[PDB]
Order: sequence, then C-alpha cells, then structure tokens
Amino acid sequence: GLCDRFRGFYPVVIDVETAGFNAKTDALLEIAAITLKMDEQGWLMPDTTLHFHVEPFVGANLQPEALAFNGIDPNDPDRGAVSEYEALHEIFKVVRKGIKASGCNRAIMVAHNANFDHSFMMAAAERASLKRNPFHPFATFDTAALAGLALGQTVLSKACQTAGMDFDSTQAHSALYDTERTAVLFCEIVNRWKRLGGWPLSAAEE
Amino acid sequence: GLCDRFRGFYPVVIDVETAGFNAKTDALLEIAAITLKMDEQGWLMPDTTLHFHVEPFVGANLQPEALAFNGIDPNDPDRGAVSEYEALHEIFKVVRKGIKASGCNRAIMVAHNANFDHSFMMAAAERASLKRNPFHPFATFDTAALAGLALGQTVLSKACQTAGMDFDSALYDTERTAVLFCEIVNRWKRLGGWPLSAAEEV
DNA sequence: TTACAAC
DNA sequence: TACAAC
Repeated sequence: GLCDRFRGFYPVVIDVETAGFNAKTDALLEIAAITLKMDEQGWLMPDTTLHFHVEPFVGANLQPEALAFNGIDPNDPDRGAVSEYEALHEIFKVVRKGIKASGCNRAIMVAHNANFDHSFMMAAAERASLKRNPFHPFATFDTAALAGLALGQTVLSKACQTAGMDFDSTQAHSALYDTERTAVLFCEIVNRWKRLGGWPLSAAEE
Repeated sequence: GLCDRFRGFYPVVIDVETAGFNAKTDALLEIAAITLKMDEQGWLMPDTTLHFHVEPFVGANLQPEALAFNGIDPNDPDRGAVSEYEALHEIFKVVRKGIKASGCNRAIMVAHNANFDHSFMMAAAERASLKRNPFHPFATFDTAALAGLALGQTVLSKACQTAGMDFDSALYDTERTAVLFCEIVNRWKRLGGWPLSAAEEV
C-alpha cells in the first residue's frame, strides 16, 4: 500500500508560482497540490488535485523579472486570489485527511528542484501561523534528482519527454499544470522502478 | 562514461558539520568532499576524498545544542581548522579539475537531505566571496529522495543498512553517503534500468 | 501536547 | 549570456 512504499510518508506533489526566488521576501502568487494513491497491484497514480491563486503577503516583494516570467499580474480583477492562510489551510486539511485514510504518519513534498517550493510553502505556512502543518520540515522527494537517476535528465521538460510524456516546452506552465506534469513524472519513475523489479526489495528474487 | 550519465553533471558527494541549522548565521565547522568515477563497464565508485576543519566565520552563531551533537570544539587550537576561503577554494579547485578531466560541464552536490549541505556551502562561498564556484546553484542529488525510491528508506543510517551497508564525523558520513549513492545508481543499471535502451538490447 | 532526522 | 525551481 501507499503507507508501505515510503515508510509511512504520504507523498504530495506541490508547485508554486512566485514573484522572486526569496521565500522570505518574495510573494507567493500561486500553489497547486496533487495527492497520490496506489492501486491494488501497487501502482502509483495521481489522486486528488487542489489549486489556488494567492494574494501577496503584506509588504511582500514583487520582482518584475519574475512577473515577466510567469505572466501573473497580482492585480488582475479576474484572478480571484485567496489569502495564504486560506489556501494552505485547505491544502493541509486535504493532506491530513489523505494521511489518515491511507494510514500514513506524515506528508512529504514531491517537487522539481523541491527546495524552492518547499521553502516558499514553509515560509507562507509560518507567516499565516498555520498549525498542524503535516509536511516534513526539511525532507523532500525532488524529481530533478529522481529523474537524473532514472532518466538521466534534471530539467523538468526534458525529463518528462524522455519518460514519454507530453510536454510543450514552448508553452508557459502555471502551477496547476506544472504540478500535474511533475506528478505524472514521479509516478512514472516509481512505477518503472517497480516494473523492472526494483520494488518490492524481494521482487528481484521472487 | 561518467559525463554521459547525468548530461555532463559532475557528481560530488559533500557533507558538512555545523553549529546550527541556519546557513546564514551559524558557523560552518567541517566539510568533506568525495568525487566519483566509472570504469569501462559503467559502474560508479568513489574517486578522491577531501576533508577540512573550518574556522567559524567572524561573529558566527554557535548553537550549544549543535556543538553537543557533533562534539566539535571550535576553540581547540589543535584542530587543523582553515578559513572558509581556504577549504572551499581547494575543494572547488579539485572539482574543476575533475570536471575538465572527465569532460563534464559543471558539478552537482550529492548529499543526504542535500539542501542543508548545499545552503551551507553556498553561504560560505558567498561569505568568502569565492568566484568560479563550479556547483549548480539550486539543483542537487538528494540521497534521501533517491533512497526513498530505491530502498524505501529516507533516514541515512536505515537506508545504508537496507542497502546492505554497515553503518555504525563528516568523513564517515560523506563516505557512507557516497557508497549509498553509488549502490543506488549501480543497482539501477544492474536491473537494466540504465542505459535507457538496455531494456531492448542483448 | 517528545524525541526523532540534514546540526 | 541565458539557462533552469520564479
């Protein structure tokens, strides 16, 4: 089961759009989260997906270079952004639920160059004084590393394509879609490892 | 071979001892580094080992709990401590040479919960005002994640034991971490996961 | 209503 | 340089 595969770690794929590279000073603008589930044969696949647009915390820094990269205007009338507390509380609630339903003991962030997203989410969590944050405070499942191992690629787009996934490099990917692509990649990597007899650790001798 | 494996990424195993968890405020006390190499068969293994004790930077923070944990006395005159500049300069110099020799284009840090060690090396490099840092600025190979995939374990000691390694100091940790990284990569190859075409070849 | 693990 | 986690 899911709770057996990673010693009780409930892997949650996360991706964020921001207005800079500094989690402490730069605005969190967007976040998406995908929970995973494992079927009866032990194959991993995407489960539940949430995504929010987030309002820049008070006094937050907005890098013009970053807004040019993601194309987000924090002042767009039609973006319907919620507070960091609103978004994270809902994400945390879903993840806790997933944790109990599957019999895990905590969540771990799955992300591409994971530290980035982990730093922003933890910084926003801390700002909104969210308690009962279910995520590991420093451990992550970074797909860039995992893809380097499995596919010999560290760049998201190329790793997906090498894995046989559809990835349009010419297109800008918002949190929602970057998260989904990352989640499929992670699943593929884990599943192929199992497919080839890497897991269970007795499979190669069965 | 080596530089074909990760698209020119030159994997270097690093482990640091520190006087706290904050990379910007807490002293770096110790660093070890281990380069890797492949044979003609394509099997990964440790190449060279570097080790330095580091003088706390001027005005650095020293968490008593951290010193209790790693048992380092930053004031012991008989620890062969060197400046952050000296240690990283030499490490960077060996890694640059390794990069050129093997035909890679840059280095990537291999470490357990790598962000910790990465943030401390970057902070020190910045402090020492080091130029020519050969390391990728935000990408790493985290053995905790890799071990999560390969061994279903994330804790270093548990992962090493699960891999069939004996696990009982930066030098020790770095060496264990290096061996663990190699076993993970080599097992992937053993099972025919690499190269990609291997699954459809004789 | 810890400690633990990257210190 | 730009690049890639923005």
